Amino acid sequence: QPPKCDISGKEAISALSRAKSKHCRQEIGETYCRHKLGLLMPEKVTRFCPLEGKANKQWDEDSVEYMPANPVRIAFVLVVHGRASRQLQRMFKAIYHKDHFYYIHVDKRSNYLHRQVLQVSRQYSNVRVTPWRMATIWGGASLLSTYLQSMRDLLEMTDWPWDFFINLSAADYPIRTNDQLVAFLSRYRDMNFLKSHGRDNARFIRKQGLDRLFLECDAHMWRLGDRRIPEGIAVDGGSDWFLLNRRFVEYVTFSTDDLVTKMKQFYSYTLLPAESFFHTVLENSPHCDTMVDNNLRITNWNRKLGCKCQYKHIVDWCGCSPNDFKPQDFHRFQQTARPTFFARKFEAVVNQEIIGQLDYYLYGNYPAGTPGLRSYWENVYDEPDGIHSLSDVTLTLYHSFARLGLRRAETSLHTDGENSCRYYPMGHPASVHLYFLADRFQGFLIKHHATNLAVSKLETLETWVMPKKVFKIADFGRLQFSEVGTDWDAKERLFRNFGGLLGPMDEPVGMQKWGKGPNVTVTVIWVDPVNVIAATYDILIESTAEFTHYKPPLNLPLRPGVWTVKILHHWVPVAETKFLVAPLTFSNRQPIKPEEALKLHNGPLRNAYMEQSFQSLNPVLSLPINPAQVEQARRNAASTGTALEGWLDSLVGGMWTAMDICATGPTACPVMQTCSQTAWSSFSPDPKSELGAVKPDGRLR
Amino acid sequence: EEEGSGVGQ
Ligand code: NA
Repeated sequence: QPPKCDISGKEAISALSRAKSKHCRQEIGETYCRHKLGLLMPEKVTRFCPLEGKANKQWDEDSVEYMPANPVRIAFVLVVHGRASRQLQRMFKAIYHKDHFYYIHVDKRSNYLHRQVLQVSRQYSNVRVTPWRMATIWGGASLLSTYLQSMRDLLEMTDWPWDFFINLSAADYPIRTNDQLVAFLSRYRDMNFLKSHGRDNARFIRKQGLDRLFLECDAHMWRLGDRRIPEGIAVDGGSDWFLLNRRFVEYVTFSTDDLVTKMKQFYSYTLLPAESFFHTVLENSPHCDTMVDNNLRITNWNRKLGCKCQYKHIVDWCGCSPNDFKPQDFHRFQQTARPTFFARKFEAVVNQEIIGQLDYYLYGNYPAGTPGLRSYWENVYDEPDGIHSLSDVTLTLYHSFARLGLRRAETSLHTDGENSCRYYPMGHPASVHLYFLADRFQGFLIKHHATNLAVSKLETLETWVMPKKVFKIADFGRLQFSEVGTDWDAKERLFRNFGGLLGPMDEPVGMQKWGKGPNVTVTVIWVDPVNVIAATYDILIESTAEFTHYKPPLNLPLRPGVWTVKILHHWVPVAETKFLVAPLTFSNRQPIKPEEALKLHNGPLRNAYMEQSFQSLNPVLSLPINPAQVEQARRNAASTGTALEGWLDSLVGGMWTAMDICATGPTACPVMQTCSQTAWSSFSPDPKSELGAVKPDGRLR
Repeated sequence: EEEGSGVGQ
């Protein structure tokens, strides 16, 4: 239906055209028209602070050693998302104490992580989970709504007498012991710890978009136009990681004065609200004289890598994110310039070594013979979330990995009688894990059900599959590695699609890693499974470059099979690598039909991958096109059912290896080990991430 | 040098 007022703002028209839901277009128009009439935003606000400006109230590392007589009790608020439940359990182990409190909010989109957090809250009386769950997108207004609601919840928990409020994510980690944290805060229990930009405040406003009106809907932040900064108050901001004492949280929650009321309205339509809301309120409130310009955090900003506007599809704005710590950063945690107790970010799938160094440095080594200290397991599919949360690609390949494990069990037993290790697959995978060892990706772990055919009984197994090496070097050049994948993370310089799983409708990206040396120009060539040359281009490697990548515009679908990517230097071979474009056995999670398989597995719809042709280079690169295998690719493109499964399993076996397979419960295969007794299974002991009973000192670590 | 996460439009 038509809007309540003429909508002419260029920004609002752009958002109305991109929004999908009807509810979202309506809410956009309603917000715009309200602001047009001046009924949405405040224009002047009262300032209650007596000071004419800001206060900002000698760091001696030996002051955190005394024992408090009246130690503070802390309420930790954990805002978490993703799949890294074992890392979160490790950090929870490091910060836990029986006298503190823990209130955990799990992103609405992360049900696997939520089910794991629930098991934690059930074990301990001082651990609770938020019953409400928002989709806290990056920069979304909902993050402030999350904090403010948890503050109200926590203030109403009579049985939890807490003195400080600390917020942490699944990527934070302490850099000092709990004893020192309590000693420090017990000395300054009337202070509030927040860090400001300290530079030009007008530039801070513009780059944060504070003078712009935003609306959060459909998990997106829509920019709707301009707005005025309210008069009569000082606007400030910086980090959205802080420590606030109960006195001030009580004021922000229950105050009805002009300042708190109007600031809650203003910041309901603000981008990155938690980065300036608490600063602004504090500095203009009666508590202005309690502010310390230090958030007690070390944040690993590296704006040469972390500001690629990577959230352009989530928010109508460009921003930055902090980098992940590496082992060479350990010395930074030992600075004595200012007091610091936490740091971010840490990601175990990126680098776990620094996590282990930090945790042993704070609370010591685990006893000798402790297993799994250098390993990491991360669940990437859990049965309760349903096969429709997977894609046709991952569903196809996870199925193939399970069959590759069953064939290993059969061939592992050497006998001339009945083979008691022959299995028949049943149903869909029950879970999948990534598996790392010493910060090296080891492959996938698939748990699946199968019938042992000798005894005719159903068994639960887990298979470990590892990808075969495909990078090969052919004169000391600068090239160190080359790879093909999708979902390239520019900040961390790696593919988030860890397995390199690809289907016919994927758009692969080529990456090259280089070492130091003078600048050079090289040639890249893409070759399909029947020697069709899909693309060629030259790229300049500058003397300062370390990684290069590019995504060639390839017409879809890609011909299934094993592709090759070559790197030449003036026709001199340099290196090559391979990747798999797998045919799919599923369409909308159902077995693919012939008419569907035909259109998907027979190559590009335009008869070629690009407008420009490279048929001239086939004889030059010794890549002739065998007329026979071209036709056998047609025949393959028409197959379904058993024939298609044989084609797929043939390709997967050529690029992956079933390393081992174990049973979770009783088994009839005489040569299969119990998963709990292996070193690689997600069922094996992992004490660094396991949580048990509380010890006499009130600790878990 | 925690100067906020926003860059610009
Ligand atoms: Na509990």
